[PDB]
Amino acid sequence: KYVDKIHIGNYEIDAWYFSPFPEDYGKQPKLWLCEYCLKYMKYEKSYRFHLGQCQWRQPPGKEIYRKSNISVHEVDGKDHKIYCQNLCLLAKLFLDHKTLYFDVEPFVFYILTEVDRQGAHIVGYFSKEKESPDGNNVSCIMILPPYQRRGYGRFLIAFSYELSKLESTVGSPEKPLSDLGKLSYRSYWSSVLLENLRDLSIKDLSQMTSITQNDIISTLQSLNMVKYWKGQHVICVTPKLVEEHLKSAQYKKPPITVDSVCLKWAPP
Ligand SMILES: CCOc1cc(C)c(F)c(C(=O)NNS(=O)(=O)c2ccc3ccccc3c2)c1
Ligand code: NA
Ligand SMILES: [Zn+2]
Repeated sequence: KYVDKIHIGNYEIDAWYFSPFPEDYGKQPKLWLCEYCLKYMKYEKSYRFHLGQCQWRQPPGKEIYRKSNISVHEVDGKDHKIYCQNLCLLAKLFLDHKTLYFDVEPFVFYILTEVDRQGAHIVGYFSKEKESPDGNNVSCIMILPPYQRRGYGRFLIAFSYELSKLESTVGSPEKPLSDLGKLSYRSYWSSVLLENLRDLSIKDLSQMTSITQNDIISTLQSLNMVKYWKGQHVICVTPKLVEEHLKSAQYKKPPITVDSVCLKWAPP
């Protein structure tokens, strides 16, 4: 018997996938998680006692982004091992393709929280290899189900590319993506490229956005905005066609924007 339901914060959430919590935790009807320190517990009574004792009201690590009540904490897997392992166990309940939960030292974790009077409430995260040979600027990215399709995933994707810009590099998420992640990345790439084309070579868009040339090219192909000439992809778009694409409803929702001015981060 696996964990099939969690209580975290004020949410009850059904599991989507197997996550390797210890056997005696999976057997329980529900797993109870402290939303601040991510300790998982077997019983409502141990949960209620913990909530009166726990002094955490936000993730550990350094707050590298704060604008209004939106916050991002950077958490080193080597500095906060247990927390990052519990985060990976939580994430695995909603990610099919995540395979690493306990060897968290090679990773840095970026925790998105929404803050109110009581504390900073976890929304989602992405992990990232301290050293990525493959040029991946995201390893795994997960938004908890009650926050999905509400702009938080768009914020986290945009945030991962802001880090890449500061690192003077391009990057791409590690594959395979979840289905929602796949849809979200394609819409993000489209929105960014169309906006830049409205206001360039493929190499130019790559340096401006930190999106890889491959991801630009596949996105421009899906939009039918590229020609091919003697082995080279070439941007082929009229300023009117760009506007028409931005009209589509899928870009109508107002984003939670990443304000470069509020990002407190120096590249390693
Ligand atoms: C278990 C998987 O967890 C995830 C993972 C990722 C990467 C997600 F993005 C999400 C999510 O919740 N996506 N929906 S979104 O944030 O509203 C959104 C995202 C991109 C947009 C681009 C352009 C215009 C609007 C957009 C809205 C959930
Ligand atoms: Na649910
Ligand atoms: Zn706690």
